[PDB]
Amino acid sequence: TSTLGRRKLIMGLAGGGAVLAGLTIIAPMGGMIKNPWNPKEGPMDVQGDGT
Amino acid sequence: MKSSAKLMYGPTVFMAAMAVIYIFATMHVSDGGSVKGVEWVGSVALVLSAGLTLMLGVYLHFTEVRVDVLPEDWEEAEVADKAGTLGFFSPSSIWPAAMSGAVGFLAFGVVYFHYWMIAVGLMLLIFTITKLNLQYGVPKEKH
Amino acid sequence: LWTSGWTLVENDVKVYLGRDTAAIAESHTDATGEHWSTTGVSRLVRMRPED
Amino acid sequence: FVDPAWPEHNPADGHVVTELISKVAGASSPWGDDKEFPVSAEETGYVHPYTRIN
Amino acid sequence: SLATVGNNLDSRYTMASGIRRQINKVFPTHWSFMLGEIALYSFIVLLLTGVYLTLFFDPSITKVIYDGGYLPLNGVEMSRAYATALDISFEVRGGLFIRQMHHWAALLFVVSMLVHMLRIFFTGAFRRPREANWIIGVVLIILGMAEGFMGYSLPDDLLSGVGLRIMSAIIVGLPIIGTWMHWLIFGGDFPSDLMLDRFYIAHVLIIPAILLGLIAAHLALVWYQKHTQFPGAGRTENNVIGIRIMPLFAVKAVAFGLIVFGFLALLAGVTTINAIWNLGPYNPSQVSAGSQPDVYMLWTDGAARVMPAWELYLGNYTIPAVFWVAVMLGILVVLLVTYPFIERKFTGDDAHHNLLQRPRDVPVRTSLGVMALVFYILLTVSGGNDVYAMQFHVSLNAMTWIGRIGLIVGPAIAYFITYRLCIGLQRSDREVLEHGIETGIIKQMPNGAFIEVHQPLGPVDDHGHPIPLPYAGAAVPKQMNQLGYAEVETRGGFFGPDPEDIRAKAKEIEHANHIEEANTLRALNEANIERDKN
Ligand SMILES: CCCCCCCCCCCCCCCC(=O)O[C@H](COC(=O)CCCCCCC[C@@H](C)CCCCCCCCC)COP(=O)(O)O[C@H]1[C@H](O)[C@H](O)[C@@H](O)[C@@H](O)[C@@H]1O
Ligand code: HEM
Ligand code: HEM
Ligand SMILES: CCCCCCCCCCCCCC(=O)O[C@H](COC(=O)CCCCCCCCCCC)COP(=O)(O)O
Ligand SMILES: CCCCCCCCCCCCC
Ligand SMILES: CCCCCCCCCCCCC
Ligand SMILES: CCCCCCCCCCCCC
Ligand SMILES: CCCCCCCCCCCCC
Repeated sequence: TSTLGRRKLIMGLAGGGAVLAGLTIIAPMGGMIKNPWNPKEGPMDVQGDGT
Repeated sequence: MKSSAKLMYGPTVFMAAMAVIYIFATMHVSDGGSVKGVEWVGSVALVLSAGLTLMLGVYLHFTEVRVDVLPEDWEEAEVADKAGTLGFFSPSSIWPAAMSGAVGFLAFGVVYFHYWMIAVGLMLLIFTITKLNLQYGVPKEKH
Repeated sequence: LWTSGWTLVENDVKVYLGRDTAAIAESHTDATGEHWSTTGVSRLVRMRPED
Repeated sequence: FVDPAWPEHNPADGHVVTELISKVAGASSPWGDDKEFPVSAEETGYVHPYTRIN
Repeated sequence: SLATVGNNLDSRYTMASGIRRQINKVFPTHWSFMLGEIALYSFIVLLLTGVYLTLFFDPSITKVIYDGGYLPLNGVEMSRAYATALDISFEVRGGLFIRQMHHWAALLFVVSMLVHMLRIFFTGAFRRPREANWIIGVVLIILGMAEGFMGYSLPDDLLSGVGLRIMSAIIVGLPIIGTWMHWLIFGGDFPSDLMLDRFYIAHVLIIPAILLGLIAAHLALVWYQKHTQFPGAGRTENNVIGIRIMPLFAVKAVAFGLIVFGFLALLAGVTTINAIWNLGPYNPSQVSAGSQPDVYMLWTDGAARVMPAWELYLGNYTIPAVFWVAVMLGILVVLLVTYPFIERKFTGDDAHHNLLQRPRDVPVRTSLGVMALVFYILLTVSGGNDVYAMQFHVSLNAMTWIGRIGLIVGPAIAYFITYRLCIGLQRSDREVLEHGIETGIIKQMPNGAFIEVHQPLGPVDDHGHPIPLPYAGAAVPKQMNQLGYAEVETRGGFFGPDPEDIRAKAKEIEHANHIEEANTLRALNEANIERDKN
């Protein structure tokens, strides 16, 4: 009765939209991502370069 | 309004004549109790003051040409001649009070010179004016 | 709640009136990375009755 | 195209509304000037809601 | 593939009748029956943005020299808490966005509950049998306020630190055991070690757990009473008229759910909140002019401002002036919690009410509510009366006196006006039932009498003059557009006129539709009558 099965475009775009929303929500988790091969800021100290 | 459109010509022509006297008498007469030169406030605002009366007079004149003899404009008219409908008058509304409150908010906004207050007051006024006009148009609640 | 730092006056300590100069730690980078020294820096300084 | 709600008038020696003239002395009714009121309570579709408390 | 997943999920949980019951629950549709969802969605955002926020935050008071993203404040000695909170906004990618989302969500949460409580109060949804819900909810709002308070005190900046100084000195100045209690909470003199630790462990665990538990209990208890609704056509006190859980309610809940989520995501970016980099580390000597706690905590601070210097000296002991503030706030809480009991003592009516009541029909309660709202608002304004005084060019002493006097005459005027307006609304409601809708058709009769056309909502006797319909507890129409006498009768797009062929049928179909709807609604009414006479 929802008549959603007939609307291929609506449900297709809705899937994409929902996926993009989900990815938008979880995106700030990329603040945790750090490059292991980027030396820490400042000159090399007695503990090395951080790598 | 047969006579209403006509009586405005009186003030119109009067003020038009005074405005032209004013300009010529102020720029060419040295009195000793003032200086010589056209005055740019009593001239513009008296030329354009005649403009208002002319505008209203002409509009009412064009309007009154294409109106029939109304019972209110007829000298010997029976009370039963206007028997009918006098159009639509709003019985009640809360929106005049609201939009007065909105102009008050914008007023204090400008007084204190707070940008947020001016902005809010401006859009608080648009809303209330909109609701005033759409009062009798609000559709039956669709479920 | 009876005591503050001024109670040191009672037990024969000489406390001055220390004005806050809001001094911060100083960066000193040399051959072994960067370090904040905060030595030789005094944030409280003595004050005179003409100051 | 002419709106359904537009009053049924002869388009000959008569105009219902122009720039400056009209047929009423006042504002035209927003529910059709040719609408006859009042009507029967049935047409309004108002259902008086019987309620009992407690 | 789908027929078989259900088959082997039902064969082992016998859940066919249990699930069918849940998906067939009917919920009343009213815009004011959604305000509770806003609190729920904001709470979900808080606990989700909060968990992300704890991966970068160190709640330690240990002093360090700052070297980080914020190039100012480099070399400045601060706590470990302040340095990490300053790092989650200048060194974490999208950390300021999440921090601001968190704070905005906190604000919305408290306002999502306050407005909800107002809806519950005004409509009378706290009556029998719904008093556990009222008590649970009241505890929810107090704990929400407490949670918010200990949340913005975590960064340990200069602004929040003064709040803690105020709070500690409120506790310490309590009769008899305010000294021992203060030392038991902070673990010593203020500030102390294990002071940002006890607060951090009670803001991310103790309060959340308590709140979640109360919320879950609250919702389950609501689902058991299957809501309440306004009086209307066909709806009695032993039924619910609305929409089923699926497919209509569940989708609407999600739609509104993400709407709130998306709105909080907008403010988190476009609007600054709690700019802690401008405030500096906490120092007991430094203070600022605008030291207001937060909007939900303003009323407590406003109470402290308008309380006169009324100290009681008792020889070797003293009662501070702020003690009376505590007493007053305690009374306000007690009055709020035990409202259903006080309302039913003075009304003498406890009769298992399932039908709501419009605020206009309960003038005493409505007026008490507006009286209390003015009290709360005046306390809130007095709480930030130093920013009011400067920005609006008013004497600060005058503001204090306005707060002091206004707490007595403000509530009184609010009650009077509100009561009169409630009765006024009642009167306007009776004119329509007695005479009909005032149409704007001022006809002139042949004699010259100007008469307004009245549209009866009921049967007339002989010559107009409608038989007066009795009040029914529902909203009476007041305009002729509320009966669809202004409905646009031209189907099509903005430019598209739409073929008449398809335009005739659609108007006919909608006409038959609302006829059938009205018929079914009035049949429901009739059923109730002949059911209530047995
Ligand atoms: C559940 C479905 C999961 C689907 C995943 C899709 C989710 C979309 C959002 C993902 C988060 C954002 C993606 C990229 C975000 C980004 O741009 O980060 C850079 C990027 O990485 C690189 O370059 C190399 C490429 C690495 C790929 C990155 C994409 C992440 C995907 C592949 C991993 C998730 C999939 C796993 C499933 C998860 C389930 C859990 C098991 C790091 O360069 P960097 O230079 O270290 O920058 C530092 C500052 O970030 C930092 O603040 C610091 O302050 C700076 O110092 C600086 O170092
Ligand atoms: C944590 C914040 C709160 C949340 C998330 C919440 C959630 C809800 C929800 C989802 C409902 C279902 C009906 C509706 O939406 O109106 C509801 C109903 C209710 N809530 Fe709340 N609520 C909260 C706070 C409060 C407060 C503070 C009170 C009372 C002081 C309260 C008392 C009630 C009552 C009486 C109902 C029943 C309404 C009815 O059944 O007609 N709630 N709540
Ligand atoms: C229960 C509802 C909650 C409310 C009302 C609330 C309120 C707040 C507020 C107002 C702040 C200050 C944020 C700022 O500085 O801008 C804050 C900070 C914080 N909250 Fe919450 N919070 C809640 C729940 C949670 C939960 C469940 C967690 C953890 C699981 C959490 C973890 C944090 C953390 C880590 C901070 C860090 C301080 C900061 O980075 O500013 N909160 N909270
Ligand atoms: C509900 C109770 C709230 C408690 C407040 C207590 C009362 C004290 C209020 C002090 C007001 C200070 C005003 C002021 O100084 O103005 C300004 C300072 O604060 C503000 O900007 C007020 C922001 C308030 C939100 C307005 C947002 C407008 C966008 C609307 C889009 C939907 C100074 O003027 P300015 O910003 O330069 O234009
Ligand atoms: C009615 C008194 C008017 C004041 C004197 C009028 C002066 C006439 C100006 C004529 C100037 C000729 C250019
Ligand atoms: C050098 C004398 C020129 C005088 C011109 C007078 C004009 C005044 C009316 C202007 C109307 C503008 C709308
Ligand atoms: C034709 C027999 C197989 C289909 C019967 C329905 C399977 C059980 C559905 C239970 C639904 C619970 C979610
Ligand atoms: C907390 C006590 C409530 C008492 C409310 C009385 C309000 C008095 C207003 C004056 C009413 C004049 C008729």
